[PDB]
This record gives sequence, C-alpha cells and structure tokens, in this order.
Amino acid sequence: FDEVFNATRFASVYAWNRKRISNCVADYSVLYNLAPFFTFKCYGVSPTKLNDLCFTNVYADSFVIRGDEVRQIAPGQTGNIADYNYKLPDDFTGCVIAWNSNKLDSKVSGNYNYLYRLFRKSNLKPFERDISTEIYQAGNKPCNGVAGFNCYFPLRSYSFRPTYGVGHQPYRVVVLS
Amino acid sequence: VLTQSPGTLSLSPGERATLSCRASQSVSSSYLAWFQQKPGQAPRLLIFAASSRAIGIPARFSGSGSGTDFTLTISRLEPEDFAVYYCQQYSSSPWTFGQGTKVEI
Amino acid sequence: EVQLVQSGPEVKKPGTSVKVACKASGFTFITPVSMQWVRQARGQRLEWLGWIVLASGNTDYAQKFQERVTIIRDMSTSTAYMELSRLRTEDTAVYYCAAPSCSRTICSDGFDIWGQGTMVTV
Repeated sequence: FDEVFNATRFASVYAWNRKRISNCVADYSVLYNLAPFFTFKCYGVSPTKLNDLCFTNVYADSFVIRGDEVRQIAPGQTGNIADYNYKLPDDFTGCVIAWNSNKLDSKVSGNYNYLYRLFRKSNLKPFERDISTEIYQAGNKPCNGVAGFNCYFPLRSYSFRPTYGVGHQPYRVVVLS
Repeated sequence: VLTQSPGTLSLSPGERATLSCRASQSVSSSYLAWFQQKPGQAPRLLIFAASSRAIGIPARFSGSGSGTDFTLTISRLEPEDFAVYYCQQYSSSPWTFGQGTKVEI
Repeated sequence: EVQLVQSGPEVKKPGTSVKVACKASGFTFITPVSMQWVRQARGQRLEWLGWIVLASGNTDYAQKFQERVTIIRDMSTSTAYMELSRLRTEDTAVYYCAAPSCSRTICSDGFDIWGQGTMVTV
C-alpha cells in the first residue's frame, strides 16, 4: 500500500491509475501519518475491519483533484469529476481516502501537469476510464479534429499554486475497492 | 470583409424584400449569421448556419447562399419587419459584420 | 428561461478604465458556452471585442481592441465582465454581452441571447 500512497507522482483524474493489490495484509498505519487534512470515508465496509479482512483482490485507484471536488468521489454523486472522470457505482463497497498535497503538487508559476475531462457526450459508467483526446463537438457541425466554435479540447489542466485557498489546492486521492 | 446590398431598400407592406451579402477576399463560410435591429434595441438573430432559421422567426424569412454570396429573403413584408438587417461571418477571426441594409416604407 | 442582465450606464473620463458586468441566469457556466462582447457606437456598425469560454476560461480578442480589452468571469456569481482600459471618446458606445442558447451537452449554431446593453460615455 506504501507504493500507492507514497508514489512520487499521482495520475491526472481523467487518466486515473488502477493497481490490483493481492495477497497483502493492508497496513492502514500509513494513514495516521496523513492527518491533518484527510478525508477518509468507507461505504459498505467498517474502516476498523480493513486491517483484519485480507481481501484476496483490492483495486487501489489513484489520482489528483481540487479540494472542492473530493466530495464528488462518492456513490450517487454528480458533477464534472463524478460524471466525466471517475464514477463510483451506487452499491460501492470500499473506501475513499483523500489528503491535501499542496507542498508536493503545486508550483509558484502553477503546476499544470494534472488534467481533467471537462466535457463528454455521456456520463461514465462505474469504473469506466476515458483517456480520449478527440475534440468535443457541442454543436451540429463537424469539428474535423480542430478546436473552434462548439468544438472544445475535452481535457483541461487545473492550476495548482501554493497560495490558493484549500478548496483549490491539490488533493491526492486513493480509492480502495 | 462582408459587403451588403442595397444600402437602403424602400418597399410597401406585402412586397418581397431580397438582401445580398458578399464575402470579399476570404471565405471559409461554415457558421454564417443574419440579424434584424430595430431603433434603440439590441440585434436579434434571424438566420444562422447559412440557412437555419432561429426559434420564433416567421416563415416569411429565409436564408440562402454558400462561399462568397449570401441572401436574406422576406417573402411578404409585414409592418414589424422595417428595420436594419446585418450579416456576420464566423471561423474567420476577426468575426466581422456587414455594414447593414435599411428596409423602410 | 436563459437571460443576460448587464450593469447600468457608465460615464468615464478619457484615459481611465470601464468594467461592464453581465450576469447570466437560467443556465450553468459548467457548459462550454462562448460569452461574447460586442459594441455599437451611435449610428455605427456592430464591432466584436472578444469572448470567453464559460467553462474553461480561455479568451480571445479582436486585434484592434486586443491590448485594452480584458474579459474575465466569476463562476460563483455567474457573471462575466468586460474591462476596457485607456478609454478614448471613440469608445463611447452601447456595450452588449451575448451568448448562444446552450444545453447540458448541446449548443445552438448561432448567437441568439443578448443582454440589454450598457451605455458607456467617454
């Protein structure tokens, strides 16, 4: 689990990374070192049982989003991150973990290496991964692969600057399923 | 550059107005637009995408043309149609209007 | 209904700046809508100033007024602003905002919703 939480670089949320963990006792003691700006929220499971229940296969999904977007990483949620980047199912059994990463993932100029999808023709299915860079046609005229009127680049960078308020700072997220 | 003609068009109610727009040196005309403007009001869209009529625009209004040459036709003038008409190009930055055509009684 | 509500009339001196507001209602700024700025001096043609994407925040400007004009948005109040610096007497015009009637995942192919206009005098 250290190789996921302590990973030097996380993924962009439109291109979220999935690690299968198998035959591991899950030492959650790594999570105590992430206090003081840590959202931990479990669904279908007690957080306390995760230490003892060695699930034969866990998926650890990992990505970066804004602080105000962390609330969209839950079952039944809607919004640009939930609908077009990372959807959980409504019967989701597992755990959402998110911590402030502003010291690692911001720069004074802005860090722009983290992206998100801002437009898609339809919402994602649960755990669907859309990495496509095709021009989003909002209009009734073909884009022909060119950005223009009703013709948008589907991905956008954030901006992660150290001086931004907590809701605009980068949060590293790990979802366990 | 868009050039409209005529600059003024005097016509009775019930007559057919026909207004030209000519695109000059450059074209790429794929998002063409057409507007009515009344005194002291903002411009209202009549025709978009060369010929597609705007919502709530009467069936007497029709747009046509492609490449360099475009036309707005009003098949039977009503007293509320006496106004200045403007064409406007897109996907051709700066997004230019024509100079207008005044329709009057 | 979608509506654009502009700020009231402005009187400025030459060399100063003006900042016209446009508050949009009835649609979310989450949609990739172009809000545009157009002006009209009395008895003159329509002049396009520039635009802003209401979802990404990307702008572009007509080359004549590219250095002075700055278009911005506030997502929290659903308000675009057009700021015009280094004002001249020739900048005396009604400034309009405009936007296309857009939906969650689909836009119209012409710009049909206009604000009522803001008279700027210089």
